Amino acid sequence: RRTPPLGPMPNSDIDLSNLERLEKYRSFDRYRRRAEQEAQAPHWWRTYREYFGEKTDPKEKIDIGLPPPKVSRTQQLLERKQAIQELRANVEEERAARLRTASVPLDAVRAEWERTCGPYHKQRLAEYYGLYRDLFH
Amino acid sequence: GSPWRLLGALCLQRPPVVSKPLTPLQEEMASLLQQIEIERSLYSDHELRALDENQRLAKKQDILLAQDLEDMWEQKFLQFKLGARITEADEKNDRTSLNRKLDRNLVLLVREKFGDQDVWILPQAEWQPGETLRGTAERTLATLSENNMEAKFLGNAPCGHYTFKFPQAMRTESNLGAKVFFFKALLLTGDFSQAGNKGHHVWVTKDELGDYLKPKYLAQVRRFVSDL
Amino acid sequence: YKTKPTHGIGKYKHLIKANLGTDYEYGVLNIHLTAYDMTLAESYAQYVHNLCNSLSIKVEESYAMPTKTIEVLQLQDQGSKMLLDSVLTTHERVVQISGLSATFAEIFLEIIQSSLPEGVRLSVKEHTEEDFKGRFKARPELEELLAKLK
Amino acid sequence: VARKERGWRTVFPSREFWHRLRVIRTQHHVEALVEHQNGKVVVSASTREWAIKKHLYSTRNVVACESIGRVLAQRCLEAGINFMVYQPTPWEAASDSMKRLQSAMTEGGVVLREPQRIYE
Amino acid sequence: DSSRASLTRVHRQAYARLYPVLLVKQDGSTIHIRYREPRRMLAMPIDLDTL
Amino acid sequence: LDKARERPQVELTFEETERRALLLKKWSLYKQQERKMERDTIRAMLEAQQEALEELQLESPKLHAEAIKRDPNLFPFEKEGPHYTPPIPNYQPPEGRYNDIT
RNA sequence: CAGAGUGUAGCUUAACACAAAGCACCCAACUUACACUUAGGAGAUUUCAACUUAACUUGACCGCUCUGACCA
Repeated sequence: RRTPPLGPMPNSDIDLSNLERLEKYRSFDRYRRRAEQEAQAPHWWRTYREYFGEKTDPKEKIDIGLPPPKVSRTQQLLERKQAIQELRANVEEERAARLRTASVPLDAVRAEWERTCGPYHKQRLAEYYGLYRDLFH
Repeated sequence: GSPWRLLGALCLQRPPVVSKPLTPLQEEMASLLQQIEIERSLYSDHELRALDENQRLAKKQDILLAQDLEDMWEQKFLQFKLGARITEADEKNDRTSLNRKLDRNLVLLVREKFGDQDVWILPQAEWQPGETLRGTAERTLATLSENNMEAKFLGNAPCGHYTFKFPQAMRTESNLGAKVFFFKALLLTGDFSQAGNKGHHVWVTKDELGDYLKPKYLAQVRRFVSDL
Repeated sequence: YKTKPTHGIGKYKHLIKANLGTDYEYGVLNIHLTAYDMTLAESYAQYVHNLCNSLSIKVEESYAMPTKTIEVLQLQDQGSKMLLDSVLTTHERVVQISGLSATFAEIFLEIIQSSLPEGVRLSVKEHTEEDFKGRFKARPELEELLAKLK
Repeated sequence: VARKERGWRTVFPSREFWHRLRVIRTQHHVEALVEHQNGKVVVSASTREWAIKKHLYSTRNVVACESIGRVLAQRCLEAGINFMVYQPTPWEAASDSMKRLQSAMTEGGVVLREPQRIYE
Repeated sequence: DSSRASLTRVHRQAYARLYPVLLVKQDGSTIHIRYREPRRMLAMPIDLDTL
Repeated sequence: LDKARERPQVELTFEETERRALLLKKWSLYKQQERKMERDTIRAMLEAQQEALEELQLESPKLHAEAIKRDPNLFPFEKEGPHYTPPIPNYQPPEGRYNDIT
């Protein structure tokens, strides 16, 4: 007795008539990447994340935060690209990079992060610590 | 059968006999490669002989010295004369003789009188039933006037096409237009005779091919002609 | 489990493999490169291999044959005796390919002959009558062949 | 005293940890993540970020890896996490960029060995 | 392009130094090769049998 | 195996190493451009041949079939690399002979 | 020359923004060679404006493909 599958087979899409023509992984890293990308996808069979992964309510996480500020992406990108252009033109920076002895200002990068990407990392860290779950229900 | 006439053409090609002039950056590449060879290689017998002779002379029976042999070989080099890469055909821009532009590939072109106007095109021949396009190409090579050539033929599929229509003069229901198919070949040896040189054929490179070719014909030909 | 709809999800050998010349493509071809400069010969051989990989044409294998040493002997000045002058070594690099289209064969031959360096001689031919296929079989391949035979 | 997800001995990598450090070295960019075993990601340090792009010559070299390691070590020190695990393949472990990242973590004070669970 | 791989080096761990020399064929054409001795110009002789 | 044939190693200067690095990093771009040129020219030739073949198929199925049929004249072919100088039409080298040592 | 169609370096139903991303691709190291790996490099939103984020919505401009015009 055989019962038809409830969903597409994991290797149903790949043809086998020209498997010799099909390019192989030829490396472990590519297979690992494809494997993790596949594992990060939903499946119709029982899986580890079904039993051990946390379950979230289907409704989107409600936001109470300040509305996001607007910014000109084109101007921002132009200034960033000219800054990196001059940075790469600087030969001393290039020589330090090739000698693997260059150093970055930790205080400066942290101060800039606190204005650029700080809020999102802090929100993610608070969510990991579970504050948004206990308080605000 | 069909209102479109069928002609098979041949594109006679001669590759360079000598390597192209080296870019200065490639000369630097060669210099660095030889420098690495010298830095990473072991001592040759010539250098061992030179070192032994120098040490023995410093401390103090070899009649011939390593430096003397090097100088004699240099004298033999200056005595010997090499092939002149620059030729009289290069000096005169002789686009008909084979000894022009040894560094770059050359393509043959012939003159035909169509529509009361000479047009620079490749050799062509009408297609006949029961004979392949390569057979028609061989027949065109034979039809070429006073040429003794041997050409290497690669494959059978066409290398390109060019379609044209009659300028409302000979455009008829039976003969609407025509299409020509191009085939590549490699010239091993051969030459034309001295009877007809200027009015029969020319040999030119890809860069100046457009000077003789029509814009449309050149646009079609450049898809398969190269400059390597 | 066989009864359950997820039967066969664990199968993997159907994704793994368990010569005749067509009338449109050539079965097996061999390109032999002869040179007195082994470095240039091997460099052009590896260039051909890289181009074949880029063009997605199967390469059976790439190897080399033992070098044949041909000495140069010169006649002395004002004499009649033959004396050794220099020694030349002929290195041969062979690349065996399979599955080349006739339409693409002309393109491949043109590009390789246009990229052929100085002092190297190419010879592209069939090399199929001498394919004895007398190779030392590995343990799993020989065991699979024995299982098929028995 | 938290129980670790022991097992998975037939697959790589093992999941017996509380925090894992993952390194993704792409063609143009390099990312480092510190994430929990249940799936949640704690902290990140990616070369796409402008505060390090503006001072980084190239995002795909040993200097980039060193900068990412130092920045992530500082972020983890500020976040309070001190102990993690590192599960590299042998070739990427022998890779020079990753060992300099390990040196950066050590000098920043992050320890890549977790304390053993107290069963009794 | 004939110069695709004409500029290469020796990929060997142990070998003796070579020199840029010219080999002249039967018809006089010269090709650059490397030889143990600093014989810049060398020419192959013609064969007695091929007569 | 003798170490007498070994040579002393001349130390490289900092400017020399910098020049080596810069030349290598521009060689990378130069070879990338050369490979790009080869890729686009072979793609153009392939597309031109495909268009010519499809035009031939439209013109006549029989000529198309006999053109796509393989050729038995090909693949004895041999090609010799170019020389640095053109051959000398007037040249008589002395006599000689060859030997094989295995 | 006219009528329709199209637009991110090669590809992508990549781009919510925090950000122009992933892969292939190019060079050096190992290898006869290939491949893996390590260490390096090149890259893109065609250009102008619209209350403004706007590669993303609308125009003009620009660049390509298809069909008619021209046609040895």
